[PDB]
Amino acid sequence: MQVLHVCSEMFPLLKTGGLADVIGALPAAQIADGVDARVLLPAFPDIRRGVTDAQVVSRRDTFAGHITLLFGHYNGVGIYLIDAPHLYDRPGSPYHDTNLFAYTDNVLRFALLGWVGAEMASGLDPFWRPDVVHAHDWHAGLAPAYLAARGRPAKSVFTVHNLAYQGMFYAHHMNDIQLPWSFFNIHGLEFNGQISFLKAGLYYADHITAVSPTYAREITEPQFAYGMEGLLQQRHREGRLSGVLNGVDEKIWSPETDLLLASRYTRDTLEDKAENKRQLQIAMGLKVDDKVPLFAVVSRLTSQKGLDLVLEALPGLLEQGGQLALLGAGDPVLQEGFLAAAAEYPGQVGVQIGYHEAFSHRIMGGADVILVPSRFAPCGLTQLYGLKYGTLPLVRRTGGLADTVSDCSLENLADGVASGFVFEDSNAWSLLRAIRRAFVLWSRPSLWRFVQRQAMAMDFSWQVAAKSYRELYYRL
Ligand SMILES: Nc1ncnc2c1ncn2[C@@H]1O[C@H](COP(=O)(O)OP(=O)(O)O)[C@@H](O)[C@H]1O
Ligand SMILES: O=S(=O)(O)C[C@H](O)CN1CCN(CCO)CC1
Ligand SMILES: OC[C@H]1O[C@H](O)[C@H](O)[C@@H](O)[C@@H]1O
Repeated sequence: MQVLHVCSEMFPLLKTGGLADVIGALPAAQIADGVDARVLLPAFPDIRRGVTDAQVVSRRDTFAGHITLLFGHYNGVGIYLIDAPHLYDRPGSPYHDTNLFAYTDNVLRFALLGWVGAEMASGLDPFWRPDVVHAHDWHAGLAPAYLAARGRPAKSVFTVHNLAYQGMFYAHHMNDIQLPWSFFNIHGLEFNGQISFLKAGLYYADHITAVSPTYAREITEPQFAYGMEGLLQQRHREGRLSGVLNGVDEKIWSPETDLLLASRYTRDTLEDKAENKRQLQIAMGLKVDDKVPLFAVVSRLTSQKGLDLVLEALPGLLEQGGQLALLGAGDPVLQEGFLAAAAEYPGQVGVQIGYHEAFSHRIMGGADVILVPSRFAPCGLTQLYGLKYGTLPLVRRTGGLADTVSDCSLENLADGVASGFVFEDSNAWSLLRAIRRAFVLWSRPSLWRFVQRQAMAMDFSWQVAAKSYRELYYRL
């Protein structure tokens, strides 16, 4: 079984969010579980520079101009790169320019991604051809469309990491992407009178997965599907929709071995976490106090993630004696809002606007609670990281958050399954109740410790995930 992942990011080479973490860890897990998995990425600068053994496989002309297909390895996994400098040789985000504007040629940049994914199924690489093309999110959404147009020389799965990103392009671009014009149909990649790459992936794939069992349910609903629910309901009925929960990469996210930490620690030596908290408080200008709960945010600052709710609840949190350590970027209103709170409440509110990989680890290893009040959450990796680091996740019950966190209810505590705090509704009052629950648990140190150790006992294994994907690939 040979599988090609088609995607736009991969940790540690290029990352804007959780998708990169997944691509950086799944393929190796699949190889251990007996599937020959390879990865296809655009040759973005940071990616090309990481793959130092990359060699030329072939050269082609395409509707978007020439590509050189390269192939190398990273961390033992086979990596293909689409070198097409006129499309991909630009710094920063795969998706937008430095002024945050989508590239005007995005339609070509990502259509080509899909095209090369499909072409691989027809011998683009004379030495290796995938049995399954595994496309991720809209970026790779055309892979299954090109495959369908070519008579399906390989089977395909399309994995939804997030349905809110639809890859919408004007219909006239049908002229530019070398697909049958008959594909521009509601039974095809048309969506509200435009081309949707997401629609294309959902429609043409042999099978669709989502990154958690609950999200796979949710996206058959209008409030999570944003118009796509009819296709997904039909695919569910056809048995062509399923959920497979993400793992966590233990090479990167383990307090036991995390080299980015002032102090490493384990489920049975949580006293060794204290130094991380102390240094986190110092680094952020917080009062150095071990009697007070430190709440953490590592997140995009947006409504999708519920960070407006955090801002609204902040006074309530401060009033009860908690601290906040926040790292993130997003809505300028929220950025400014949080900077204002840090200025207004120095010593209890520490804020850092921007993206900092290493600092996220120091927050994860030092905070007591991580706030993940997502409005929707296909998976929510930061919360799985919280569990592993014994920093209790405080989450809204939606998507993967609902699959993985157990509220500190009486029965969960009694059954020894409690592992964090869960609230229900997307408002500050609802959030504030969970926050109060955390203060109540904090006032009982031995119960807190009990819950920390259960949080750290939870396991999210990529090789277990690989086994589900394998079963799926063989059913296709
Ligand atoms: N400002 C930031 N600094 C460092 N890492 C961040 C920042 N914002 C998000 N991340 C990281 O991005 C990933 C987000 O994954 P996840 O929580 O599943 O959300 P999503 O898939 O929507 O990006 C996590 O690794 C998280 O730690
Ligand atoms: O907004 S864009 O469509 O231009 C950019 C992408 O959709 C960015 N992503 C990456 C993957 N995501 C979810 C999986 O981590 C968030 C959307
Ligand atoms: O965060 C970026 C945005 O992405 C999507 O468009 C969501 O619909 C929105 O809620 C979110 O804030």
